[PDB]
Amino acid sequence: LKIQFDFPASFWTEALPIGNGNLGAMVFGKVEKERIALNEDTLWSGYPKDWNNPKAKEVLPKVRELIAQEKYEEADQLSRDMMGPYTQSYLPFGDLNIFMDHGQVVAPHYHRELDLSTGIVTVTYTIGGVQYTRELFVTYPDRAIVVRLTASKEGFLSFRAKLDSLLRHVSSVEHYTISGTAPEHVSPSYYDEENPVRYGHPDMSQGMTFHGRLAAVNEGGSLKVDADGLHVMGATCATLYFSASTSFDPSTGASCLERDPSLRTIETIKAICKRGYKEIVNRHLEDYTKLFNRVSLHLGESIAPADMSTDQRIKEYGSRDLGLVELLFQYGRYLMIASSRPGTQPANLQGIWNEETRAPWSSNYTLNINAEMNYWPAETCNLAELHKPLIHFIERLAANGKKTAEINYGARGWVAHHNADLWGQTAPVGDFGHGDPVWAFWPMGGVWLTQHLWEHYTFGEDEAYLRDTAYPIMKEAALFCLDWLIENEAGYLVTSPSTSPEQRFRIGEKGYAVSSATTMDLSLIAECFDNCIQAAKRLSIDEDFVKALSDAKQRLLPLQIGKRGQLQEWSNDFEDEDVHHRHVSHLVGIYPGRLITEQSAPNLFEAAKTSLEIRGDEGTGWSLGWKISLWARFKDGNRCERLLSNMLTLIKEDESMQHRGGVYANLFGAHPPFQIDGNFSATAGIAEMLLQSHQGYLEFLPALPDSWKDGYVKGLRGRGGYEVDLAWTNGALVKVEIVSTKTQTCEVLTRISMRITESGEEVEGDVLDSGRMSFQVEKGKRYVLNR
Amino acid sequence: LKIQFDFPASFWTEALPIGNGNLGAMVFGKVEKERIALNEDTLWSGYPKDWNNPKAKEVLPKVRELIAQEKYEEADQLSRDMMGPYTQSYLPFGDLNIFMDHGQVVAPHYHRELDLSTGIVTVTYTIGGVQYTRELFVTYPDRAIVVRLTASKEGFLSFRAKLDSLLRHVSSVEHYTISGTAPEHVSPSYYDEENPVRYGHPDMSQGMTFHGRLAAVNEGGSLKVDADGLHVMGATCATLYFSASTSFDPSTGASCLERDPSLRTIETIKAICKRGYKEIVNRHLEDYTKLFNRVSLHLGESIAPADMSTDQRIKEYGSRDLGLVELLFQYGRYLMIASSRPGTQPANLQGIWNEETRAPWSSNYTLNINAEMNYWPAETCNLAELHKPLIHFIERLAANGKKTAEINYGARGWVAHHNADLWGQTAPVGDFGHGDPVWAFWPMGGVWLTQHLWEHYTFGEDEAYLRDTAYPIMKEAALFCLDWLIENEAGYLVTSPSTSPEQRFRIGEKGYAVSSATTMDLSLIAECFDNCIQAAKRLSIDEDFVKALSDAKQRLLPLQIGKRGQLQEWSNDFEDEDVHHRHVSHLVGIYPGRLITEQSAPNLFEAAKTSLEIRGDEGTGWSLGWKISLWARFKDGNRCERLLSNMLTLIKEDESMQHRGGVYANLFGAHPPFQIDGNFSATAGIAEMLLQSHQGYLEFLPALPDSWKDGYVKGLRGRGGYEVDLAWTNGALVKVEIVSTKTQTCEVLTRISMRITESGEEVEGDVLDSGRMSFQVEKGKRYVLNR
Repeated sequence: LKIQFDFPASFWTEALPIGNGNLGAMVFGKVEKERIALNEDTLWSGYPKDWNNPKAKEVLPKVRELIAQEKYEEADQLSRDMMGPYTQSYLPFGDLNIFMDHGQVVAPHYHRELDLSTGIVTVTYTIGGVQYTRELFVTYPDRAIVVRLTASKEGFLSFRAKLDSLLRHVSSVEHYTISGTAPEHVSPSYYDEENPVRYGHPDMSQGMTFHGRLAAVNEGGSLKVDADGLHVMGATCATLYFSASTSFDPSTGASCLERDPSLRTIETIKAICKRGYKEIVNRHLEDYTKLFNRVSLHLGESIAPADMSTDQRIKEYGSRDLGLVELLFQYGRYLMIASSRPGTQPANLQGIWNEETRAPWSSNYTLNINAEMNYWPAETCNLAELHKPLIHFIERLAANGKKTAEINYGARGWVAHHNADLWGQTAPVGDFGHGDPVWAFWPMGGVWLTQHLWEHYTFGEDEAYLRDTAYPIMKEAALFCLDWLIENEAGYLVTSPSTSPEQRFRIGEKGYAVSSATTMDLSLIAECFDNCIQAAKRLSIDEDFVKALSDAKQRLLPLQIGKRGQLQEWSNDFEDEDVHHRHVSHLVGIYPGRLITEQSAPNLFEAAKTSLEIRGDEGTGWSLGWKISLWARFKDGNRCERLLSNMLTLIKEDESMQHRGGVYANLFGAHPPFQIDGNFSATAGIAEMLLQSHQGYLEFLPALPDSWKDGYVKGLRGRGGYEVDLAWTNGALVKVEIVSTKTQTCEVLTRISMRITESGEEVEGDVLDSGRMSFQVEKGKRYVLNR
Repeated sequence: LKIQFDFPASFWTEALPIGNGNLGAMVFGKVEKERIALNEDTLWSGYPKDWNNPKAKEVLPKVRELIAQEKYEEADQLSRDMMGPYTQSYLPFGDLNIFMDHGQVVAPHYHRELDLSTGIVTVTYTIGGVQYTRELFVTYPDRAIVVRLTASKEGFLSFRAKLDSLLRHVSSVEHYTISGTAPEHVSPSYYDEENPVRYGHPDMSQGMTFHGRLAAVNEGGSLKVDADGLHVMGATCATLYFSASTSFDPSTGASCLERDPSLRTIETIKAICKRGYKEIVNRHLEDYTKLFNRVSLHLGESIAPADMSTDQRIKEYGSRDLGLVELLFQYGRYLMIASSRPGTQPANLQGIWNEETRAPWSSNYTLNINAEMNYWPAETCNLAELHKPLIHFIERLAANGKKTAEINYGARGWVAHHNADLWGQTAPVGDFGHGDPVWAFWPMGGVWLTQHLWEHYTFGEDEAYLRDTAYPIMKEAALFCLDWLIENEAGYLVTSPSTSPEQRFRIGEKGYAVSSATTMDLSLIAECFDNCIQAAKRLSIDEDFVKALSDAKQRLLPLQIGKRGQLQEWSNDFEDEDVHHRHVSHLVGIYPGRLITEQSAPNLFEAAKTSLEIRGDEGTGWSLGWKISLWARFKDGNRCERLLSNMLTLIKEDESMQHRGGVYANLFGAHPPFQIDGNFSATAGIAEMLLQSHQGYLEFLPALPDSWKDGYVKGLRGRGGYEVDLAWTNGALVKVEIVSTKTQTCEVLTRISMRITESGEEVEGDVLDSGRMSFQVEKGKRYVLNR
């Protein structure tokens, strides 16, 4: 499993990603003047800004009146008075440049790779008979980027290394460093406002301080450091260490003056330099392996030559190379491991990798699908602890969101809208009126995120986590919903204003944004109430609160099937402004939610399928990814493969179609431009095709493509504390292994009759209603199913 | 006439070239982090090396014996003992980086251009309603690269600028500077030998020293300089000035201790900073215009939209857009003005623009076609003084070549082989045996170069130049030829060993390199003798020498027509190892030489046409350029257009075919990679299609394509001291205007009867055969010819 090339990267999307959750780098593999793009996941512009809007509360009753009177045009216009500032932006830390003294021409067979089994990037090339090798990785245990350089001939390693950055900074020197203060404001890439990048006076800025420290250890030759960088002369081998830090305090959610980044980096560099290279690399391998090796997937032998570069592989084989599908699957797990380790910030639109001052859409946390999508594979793909950064980010939003709910809406609980940043902005964006209400006015970000808090529990069954962390936040989110819901003329509970993520409805020759009770709103709120009810009972508390949520849920405006036989996206059967809109917000209840299933709502389930069909199989990287899981839920394995085929389409940096999804040379997901959400949904989608556990039973191979004849997957997790392994041959399940962390009744759905054994002895299983079979499992024991 | 793009360059071959003959720059036009690749035309690796080989003189008689015995294999092997070192390399000075503080996103309509009428690069873009403009040019009068930056709003111009380089250097600070010593050795890009880049120890190094100096003048805001570069904060307008120099002494051909680069740049910088920006620009425009406006070409209105980017223009129209053809023509003149001003070094393989440490083929002076090609348009396109740098370089070669002639061959005169560098290496390359004799052993470099010395006289007729500069060198070249020539069995004069540039001949399956008296040898020698004879007579001297050259010439082995009816490339009718070889060395007598014409050798002339036919119309950019003029001499305008069409093929930097000629996005010629010879041949070829004067008469429209129905050209020069203007309509010459700097008899050849008038009065003309007509012209007067 490698992403490789026989040529150095020319474009950032051809570079190789490495990271330890906090520090990130993109390796180009250039022969002479190497560039290693750097990132520190807390490096953002700004500080906690006054984002709430009291005027929102003032106009709320009027906008609702307008909506009730179907004066959508006036309602959309007035909603521009219920907005807030655009969030801040994720900044590019800088570059690590290494100038080799041997020229840029090499002998044939140049090679660079990222090995997903080791998380190590290797670069090799030869000049005049002398072989040079490079090993680069970002170690979590020793908190640093490591670059190991070697020459096959003694004394043939000479270079100059130094840091640089697009951000205002000052450099200085036994280490080479850079430091400064982040800008206090950066306008989103799409908002062409005057003075897009603003630095405060270096004496009073509220921007966070940052610091980068580069050190080197030479084996042979000499080493010196001056204004021009680190100079290694006549060595044979050398190791470069880089550490970065900021004044951002994850506990307060704000910059802290008492936090000195230069002291943190020097502490980090001094520590790593005391360990030998082999020790450092081995500590990294052991750390990485414990997470990566939890899951093993095999869909068959790869039909592509082993020497082929990944870009040619994608273009010439696509999803036809089952080895490429496996690589894609594991790439998602790899990227989560390298961008979302506990204690670090959750992966943003670009994980942690970004080279642009004004990155696309601020490279922030987009809460109307993208941020959530980033974590869809956390639980199922056995990276549960990697969900923590989001969980803790949600705790912060819950804290900030309480004030937003109070000020903008006069409601209890907490709310979050469609965009959030490092600071945890919970108020809507749109710079108080500039943004389009179809996407700017959306108060369901918090309601959606509660699902992640809950899923962390459904998968791990940790009562303490639920009681002390999850439930409290989930409950507060539900309270806000109880206040956000209002009775309509008919007496049903609805939301108003209400929008369906980025999709306008049309009447006549016009398109409108806001109306009342969109299907996403109703689905998300219903799901939140359900999860809260389940949580409360599990904890045997809030008997009355449960009643209130039950009554409210019962009073929600019922979902509807439109004249096209499709699940209606709005409370009225309006015409879509775009029948192929990339978002499928009204299907959130099918996936990632579980509100609507063939069992729970047969007619709504089928109608949802019709909506998906009308929507089509095209879209951005993330849209394709969403549809993969949706169709997996619909049990259409062949359609899943088709969408998988579409995402495995080589996209280039000069792509002109704004919504042409795919992947770049380095397999990074393409919106375009680079958007990591697609990588995470591809991974989650694949798991959902092989295993599902949201309907009260473990269903095996729910959506296996007819072309995936033989294979296996080991280490997937299922709700209820289950870890599952399964294998198949000739397109049919042949063997399953289940281990539960809890003694309970296990229920499974297989298409063929299976016998159960534990320690080789038969286990009694009741073949219930359908092909569903339940049986008792004891915590820790391994149960095997055979035909 | 512009080369423009609506996008900043991502590749070097998309960047815009500017220069003043000595200082060169490639402008990318990037929005935030701008890169301006720098060059100083005397910055090369090494120093005068011990390149001659006395052993060559010892094996000369043996090799001659082996060849006579037709032991070609043993001869080729032994010729490896008659070689020398590979030349040194042209180095990349470094970069001028400008970090803007406004982010990288701009509003629609980004624009960058190189206006050939002003020699100025302009870049414009708008951010948040503020427009930023940049004007860059390299001024000859004020010896510096100038970068003018403006912002439409007060205080909105802030940036950091600094220099960097891939060469070993040290930086230091009111100006920001970098300096160092060039390596003492750089191996050619194609020679993969151990330790490709070698720097001498600083205590004894003989490499030249170099210095780059950057200064800034701000209008508004503040300015400061430190280790991080020049910092302009809150200004409105600013001008950056860059100057570079080396210890290379052009008069001695070697580095000079007394020539302090740092002092030369500070003098230049201090001086320019004292002048106002408007003053600086106008001095530049005045200087530039005086050279560029000498020639005007019109082939009709361009069919491409005025706002089209050049790369798209080439791709979509090619030679069909006559406007693009005009641009291609003038670009060649532009590049000569920017790369070869009096006092600077002659245009090398890449003019003066190079970013690579080990540039392709050392970006040196390749004398078996390329170097000569660079100056093909110097005379005919009215840029005679720009020929001087080549003339002076030839003077140096004649000096160094005398030692080579004596040591390697025991001959009089001087010799030059196929590769030369700044140091003026006149000895063969091939690292004493490594190189292939088919290209390494070729002692006709100087013999060919004498043609340029002579042409500077044929066109300008400066007797003092001929008597004191050209003739002495020409004669010394002929003297070498008299000694290099030996008698064969039949008593004919031949050369041995002899090679035909890069092409081997076959005998059975095997390919051989050396033989005796190749056609190029015989052609170049004869032309040299012919030119010397005509020079001696014009000077009325060396009556005895003339007879000696006349007799020798008459004893040269006659040229032959092969079994395919083709002009034989070798003295024996051998099989070609490659029927489509890119070189056409045996046709040098057709063009650029004038030895073989329909009048001088009708049968040979025809056979040469067959040879060309067999060779094909494909090839590298230079091959195509050569074929343009050859077909122009064959008077096949339509065929000339086919070749022109072939060169106007957009090539991209990832072109896999090593010999696919064309042009890059910035109209730079493609070999590939970038090779300027193609640009110069294209310009010269086009001129040769409209006017010829090598046969004793000014022939008008000798090879006009049928598609070039109407147009005109003004400012072309003809041998004999003539400046010509001519216009045509409906495919036929309609008007000609001639001005002679010499009172003499003028002979013209028009394919249509013309009337002659001067200041109103009819001028008597005497009709001759083949459409010719002669008439008397008085120095300075303008003679107009009408149908």
